[PDB]
Amino acid sequence: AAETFKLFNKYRPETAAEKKERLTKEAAAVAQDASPKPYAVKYGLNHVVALIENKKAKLVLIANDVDPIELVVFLPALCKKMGVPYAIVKGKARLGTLVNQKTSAVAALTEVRAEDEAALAKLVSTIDANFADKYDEVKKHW
Amino acid sequence: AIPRERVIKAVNELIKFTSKPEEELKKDLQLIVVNNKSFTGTSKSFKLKLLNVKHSFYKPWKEASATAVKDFKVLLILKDSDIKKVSEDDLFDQLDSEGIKVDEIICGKDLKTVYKAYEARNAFISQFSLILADDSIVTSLPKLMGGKAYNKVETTPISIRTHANKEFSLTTLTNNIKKVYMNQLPVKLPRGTTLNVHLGNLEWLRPEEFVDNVELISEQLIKAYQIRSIFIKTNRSPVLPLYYNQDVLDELEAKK
Amino acid sequence: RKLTRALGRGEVSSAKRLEENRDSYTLDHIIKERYPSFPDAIRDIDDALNMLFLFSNLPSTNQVSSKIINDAQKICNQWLAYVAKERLVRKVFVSIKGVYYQANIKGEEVRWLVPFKFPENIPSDVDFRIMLTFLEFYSTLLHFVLYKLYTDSGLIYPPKLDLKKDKIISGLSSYILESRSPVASLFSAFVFYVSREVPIDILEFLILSCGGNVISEAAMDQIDMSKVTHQIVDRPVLKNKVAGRTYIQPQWIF
Amino acid sequence: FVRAESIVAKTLATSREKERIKRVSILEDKKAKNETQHIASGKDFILKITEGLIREKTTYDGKPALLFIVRVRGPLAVNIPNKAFKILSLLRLVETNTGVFVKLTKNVYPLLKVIAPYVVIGKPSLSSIRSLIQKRGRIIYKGENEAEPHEIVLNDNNIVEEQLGDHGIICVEDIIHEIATMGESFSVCNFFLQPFKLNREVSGFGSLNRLRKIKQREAESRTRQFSNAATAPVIEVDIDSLLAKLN
Amino acid sequence: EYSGIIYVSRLPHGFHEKELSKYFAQFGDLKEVRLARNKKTGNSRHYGFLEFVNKEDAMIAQESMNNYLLMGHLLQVRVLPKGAKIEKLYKYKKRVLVEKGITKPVKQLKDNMKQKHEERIKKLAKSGIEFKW
RNA sequence: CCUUCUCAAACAUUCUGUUUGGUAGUGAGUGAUACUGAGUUAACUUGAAAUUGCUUAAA
Repeated sequence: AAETFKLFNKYRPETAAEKKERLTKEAAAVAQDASPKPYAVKYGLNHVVALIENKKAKLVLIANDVDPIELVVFLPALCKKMGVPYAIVKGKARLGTLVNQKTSAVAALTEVRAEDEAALAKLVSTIDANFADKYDEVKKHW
Repeated sequence: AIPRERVIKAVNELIKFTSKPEEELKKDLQLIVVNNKSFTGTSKSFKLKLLNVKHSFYKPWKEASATAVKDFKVLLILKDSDIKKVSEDDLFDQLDSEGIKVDEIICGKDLKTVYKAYEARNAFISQFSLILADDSIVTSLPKLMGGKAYNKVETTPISIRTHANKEFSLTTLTNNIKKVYMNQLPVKLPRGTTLNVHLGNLEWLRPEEFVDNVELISEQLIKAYQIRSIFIKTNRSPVLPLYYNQDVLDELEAKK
Repeated sequence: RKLTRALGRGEVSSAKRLEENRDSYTLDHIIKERYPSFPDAIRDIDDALNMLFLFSNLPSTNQVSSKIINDAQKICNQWLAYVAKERLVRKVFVSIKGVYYQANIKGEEVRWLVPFKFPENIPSDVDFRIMLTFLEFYSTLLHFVLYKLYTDSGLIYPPKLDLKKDKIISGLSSYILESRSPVASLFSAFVFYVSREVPIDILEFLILSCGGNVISEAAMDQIDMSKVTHQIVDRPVLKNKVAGRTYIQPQWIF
Repeated sequence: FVRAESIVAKTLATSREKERIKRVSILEDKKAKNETQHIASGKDFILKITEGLIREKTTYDGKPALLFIVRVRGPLAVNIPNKAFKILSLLRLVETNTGVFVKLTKNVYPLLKVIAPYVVIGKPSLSSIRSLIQKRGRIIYKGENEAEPHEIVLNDNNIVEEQLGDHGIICVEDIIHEIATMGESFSVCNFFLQPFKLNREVSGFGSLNRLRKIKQREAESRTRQFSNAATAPVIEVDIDSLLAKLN
Repeated sequence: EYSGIIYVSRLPHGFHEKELSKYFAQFGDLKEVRLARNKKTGNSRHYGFLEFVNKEDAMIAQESMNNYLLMGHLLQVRVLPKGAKIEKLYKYKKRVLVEKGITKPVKQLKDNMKQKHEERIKKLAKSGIEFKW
């Protein structure tokens, strides 16, 4: 979990003050090119469900504490049916810190920088070894 | 020194061997040069010696690679503080005429982040065939580039000059790059009795210039390196005995 | 609380923005309420001066900040500069616990103590928070009084400091005042030469207040002695004499 | 509990520091032997870094210079090598937030090279020297009726005479003059004076002081430079500004 | 069943015998810590073996460190069965070359060089090349 | 859970040349062809792969 959050905190999205600065530069260049392609985590629930169903998501993080739980109880099954790597983590508050909110139901990486593709792949393999093979038997039992 | 008669008969013999009734690999000409006391000593040296040669084999390399799938390209590693001043467009303007093409302009920060993984770094480093690096950064490269890059004499970088006096200069950079490409040839100096010079391929270039190249290489190396034995060789080929000295072996026991 | 939230969430940029976009309290309205009369402010200026001079001499600890000490030193230097410029030092009394000065500030006799420049061992067994609170109030009152006196006397407040002279010798001589009897007329055209061991700050303040100019041997160590009229020097047995100079001791000036 | 990542990071950092000190030791051995056959470069560089940041690279004149050296904690996960540890102990700068005055000669340049990651080097102004002596000056003093001595402040001037009277040093201002002018008996007075214990730039762990510590670390990363090349210029900064902050 | 010996693989740089022993001591007493190393230039081969007094301590260490992510390496730890302990993997330094005595004098080595030239002379024709001298 | 030897000297001034010096690398493995069991010599596969040749960065 510490490794996953250390990865995601490099892709924490734009804050309002930073958006004002970037719109300032675009206005200078307005009168594609003005700003570079952004990289950030995706965090809305409907947005991430859409990304999963389009298989655009490379890794999904799901808060374990969602009330009502019916909002995320289908996400692991959806991610399995779609082949998207997923991980259940402790804290909607911790997920929300990643996206400048108080809480966040989910977070996701779809695109990563070149210097982080390898770290993302190793994180996925680590979660597979520690979380998929470890909990596969027990998550199906009452 | 070495008369041209020996060289031309050697070339005829080599073509006879290479016409035997893959191909490019076995067609490469290696000039084994054997030294009495090695070439550097007890301390290693990854510095690539550049030798002034009339005929540049890199343009034949470009042509043969265009005909083949080898995909000749030139890498230009520079300083982190001058990669911003260097522009691909200025490079194309200043090097299009003289037949020089620099593919990608990479940085130490790129070797530290973008390719800080053995697979990606090896792919990137093995794709290129000629490397030119600022002599400021060549000292720091062996940690950034790794050992797999410096292992083969093709991939190890070449120290080039890019600054004029105390500051970077585009004219200095382009002049040094052109001079390196069309005026010099790379070798290494092992901690061993022998080395070889990669003249190129028999398919690429003509014997009329191979003779000049081998003669100049032999004389340039023997002038300073106290060379005793020099062998022309091809891949899967016998050693072609060319030069033989009976002088330097006396100091072997003096050192002993 | 909000800065704690920003730091605990990891948004250092928003933490910096919050810190920048804040303002501390002021005490000027309190100064006006407490002392409606400038004579009353001058009346109570004495303990303010005493505490400011006490704090300027302390080293920085885990409690007292270098910022606080430097502000106090600046206020003390400005007060001394004004007093020396307008020549209103009337009495000086050197004791073991430093030096007492008595000045005629707008018809009020103002007396204060300046400790000698030595590394006092701070006890820390007394409450520093209360002393810092009093120091804050006294600094506010002294800023008010200094601005008033500077403007009335015709100077500009705050005076611009000279960085080269601050580098040479930190203290009274750095602050330079630009405009727009018999004590004040004493020592007209007298060049004193202060050797190393004489307390340069004490001597220079007293001389500038009572007329006359100073040449410090300590102040030349960074890198003349021809127009010097007096020389002050403390030694058991001094070296050879100029025989064209005059020799005195600090108690002579006092 | 001790974590594997902490162990490994310490090992790697310490090995790199050992390598840097080794290459510096070899380079200075060759330079002292005065052989330029196989050398990166054969002279001593000083980098003045002042205020972004403007840098000046200059060649050491060789004339002795009064330097002020303030100990700061080095990079994390680096356990100090024995050579640097011995040099710092000889300079009695073992713990952080201390400072000493040092003579700068060609015999002292390589020592600064070896101890560079743990110290901040500057040339103090006379105001800084005077403030240090007049605010934080402590000595070890022994009494006639006291079996064991104890450290005192520099309050009394008669102690200066009674201890260092044969060198002509009579008072604290004499000590200050000897240091500032870099004259004789400077070493004796420096030995007499204890290392100056400075105060931490930021202390406390409230939200405000944590933000101050973050800003301070940012500025330190801006100013201090860690290089592992043997041809490393000795880095000197605004020690006067640092001392106005720490004193 | 299971023994008290552990095989560790996918080690990063800077995880040597001493570092492995220091880290795994806080799990329990150790009897042998050994690491694979390269001969020519002393470098770790990123695997090693450890021996525990208590086989349960060994199993606990394996469960703790089985799939630990450690600075980009997904460590692997396996408890070995009975027997098959550590037998090799001596800590090798960086070897430095050492000169060997040339008993053959100048005359003998020059005669050897002559004979090597003679071997080239009688080998080229059988190889299938024709060239002067 | 650190983060990598980012240029020096002289000679010449020709908006620049010459010389010289500075570079000890993840591991494992395939492989040819020779040079003197130690030092050398073309290409090749790979997830960062792998079973035994100082203390205010504290609490």
